[PDB]
Amino acid sequence: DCPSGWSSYEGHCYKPFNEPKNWADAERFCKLQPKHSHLVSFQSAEEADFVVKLTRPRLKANLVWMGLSNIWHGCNWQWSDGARLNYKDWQEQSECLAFRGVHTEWLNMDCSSTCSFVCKFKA
Amino acid sequence: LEDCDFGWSPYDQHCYQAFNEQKTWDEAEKFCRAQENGAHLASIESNGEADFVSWLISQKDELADEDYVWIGLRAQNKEQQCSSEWSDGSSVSYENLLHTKKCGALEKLTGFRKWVNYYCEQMHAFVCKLLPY
Amino acid sequence: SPCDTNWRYYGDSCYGFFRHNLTWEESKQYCTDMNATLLKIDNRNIVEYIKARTHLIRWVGLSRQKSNEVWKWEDGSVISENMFEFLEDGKGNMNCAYFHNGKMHPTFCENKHYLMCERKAG
Repeated sequence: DCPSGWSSYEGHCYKPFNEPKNWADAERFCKLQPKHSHLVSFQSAEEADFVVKLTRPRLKANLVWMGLSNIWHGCNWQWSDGARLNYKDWQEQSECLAFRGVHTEWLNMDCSSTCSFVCKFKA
Repeated sequence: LEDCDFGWSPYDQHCYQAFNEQKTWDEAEKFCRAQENGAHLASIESNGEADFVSWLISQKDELADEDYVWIGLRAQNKEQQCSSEWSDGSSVSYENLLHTKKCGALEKLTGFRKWVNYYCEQMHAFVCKLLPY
Repeated sequence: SPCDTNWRYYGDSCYGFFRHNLTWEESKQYCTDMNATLLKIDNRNIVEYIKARTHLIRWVGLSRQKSNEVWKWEDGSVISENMFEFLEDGKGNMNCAYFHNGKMHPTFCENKHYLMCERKAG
């Protein structure tokens, strides 16, 4: 099924970890798991409902990393007048996505903050 | 230049005006269009213009204790957020968003120069840009 | 210094820029209504000042009293030889000139453009 500690849903194995890491450290932690894994992704409402069902005993309420980083990077940015975005003057900040251990809603956070996370792999 | 309308300030081939009225980004764009010829929320295409727009705003005293000032930057977009794949490499299908930061603004704390993505439905002062005519 | 509201001082002259869309002759009339003259441009130096000041098409005081004759300023003087470099192509029946972005262009006198006037600083 799934090794010890891991839960099964829809052909995949999931594990929460309640120990605060930044987004980048979290992703690599998952990577370096005995079964190589990634930050949990959501492909459906039902899967999100299942993962918060998992989180709730374990991780309540901590903010929990999901697998989305640099969420405001590759937007198709354009001037309203239709002039070229040639000169560029951005800030200096990277946002990543998380949810509370208790609800399905997502929250944009500075990637360098520290919370908890869930790993996921295909079985 | 000088061939600007009253209320408008020249700089380099364009006329500019900061309006202290607080509008959502969209309301600001529409307001600018309606100060026709073809006026739009400002585009910043250079260091000199950034410096100019920044000086224009600082100069407006009614502006005001104001955190943000809309400019004409908006993402196109199209999804609810811009990261097109999860870290596992799969594409972003289901999305669960919530206010989103898909419009660009200048910020008080950053000297009205550096650009900040910010929530489009937030009401703020804005700068329009126009081609003399 | 010696100039008034809406008139800019340069050299020994006061210059006024007016966004009234008028024919060449109507513009001439507008200027003398203010005891002024449509602009004379007889050197490169004034070229650069004017193009600094505006980038919109504006009539200047250069015209040829009949088609295919010599180009003359308001004061009746003929455009200096050095200034031909700044006078662009035209047709024989284009008798009046406007200034735009550092060049003078011959065009139909009955067309409408913005204008500028000049007075001696006093």
